Amino acid sequence: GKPLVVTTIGMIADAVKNIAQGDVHLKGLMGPGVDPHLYTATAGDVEWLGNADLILYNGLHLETKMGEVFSKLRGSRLVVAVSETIPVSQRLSLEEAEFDPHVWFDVKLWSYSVKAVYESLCKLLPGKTREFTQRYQAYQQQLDKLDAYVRRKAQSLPAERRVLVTAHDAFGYFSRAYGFEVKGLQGVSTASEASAHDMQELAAFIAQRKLPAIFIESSIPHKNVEALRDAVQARGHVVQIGGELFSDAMGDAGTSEGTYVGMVTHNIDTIVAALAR
Repeated sequence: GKPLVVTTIGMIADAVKNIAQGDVHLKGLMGPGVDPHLYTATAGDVEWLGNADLILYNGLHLETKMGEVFSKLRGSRLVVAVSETIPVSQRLSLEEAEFDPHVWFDVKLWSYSVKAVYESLCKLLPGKTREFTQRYQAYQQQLDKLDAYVRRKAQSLPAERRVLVTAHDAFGYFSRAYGFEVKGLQGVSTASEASAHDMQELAAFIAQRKLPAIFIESSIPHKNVEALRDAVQARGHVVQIGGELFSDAMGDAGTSEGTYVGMVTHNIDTIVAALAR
């Protein structure tokens, strides 16, 4: 029977689906509304993993709480942190201590991680190199159009309006790639809430710059941004939750949002939409 590939964040699973297609049995460990940061492999999870022939994960310390489980299952099977194949050079850092793991927001730099997925699948199923290659190229072409679109789209938004404030610091590369003044109620990690002082500042910041909209996120308790929204309100500005954005998690399987391409299309759409005019 076909080999078991097991991935964490849906983004990888998407790359797998497009490349391996039905040539593998795929299990997306982290689904919609799932925060990889504070995610733990449940009983079933660590088991699916236990039988996986190929394990795929971000790297760049995204899935913070999986190191033990991985470093452990590594060596016994194929374990690959797809994104750590990004020339460190291109990975944004945080206080030089951290490495922004949200690289799937720079479509052009995500081609690396997708490349990793593709090449892992080939390593897993050598005989499937031809079909995993051509499909791959295709899927990349989709990425390319996607990166293009997100830039075009971003361009549709006057530089000043490109100030995006979201649930957590998960769009650094998005900012660096398509030019957006980004800010997040939570840091690059949700393993630390936002200090009252922090929300306060952000609230006024949004009220000072008068942001037409701030955004929620599928993987982080909305209760936090809506609170910022009120703090902004209590500051003389009614900011709209310009839409729910996909940070670390994708939409539901079977939906256009449930794919990298669509997930990101939803993002830029929702954002610029909620930010222009």
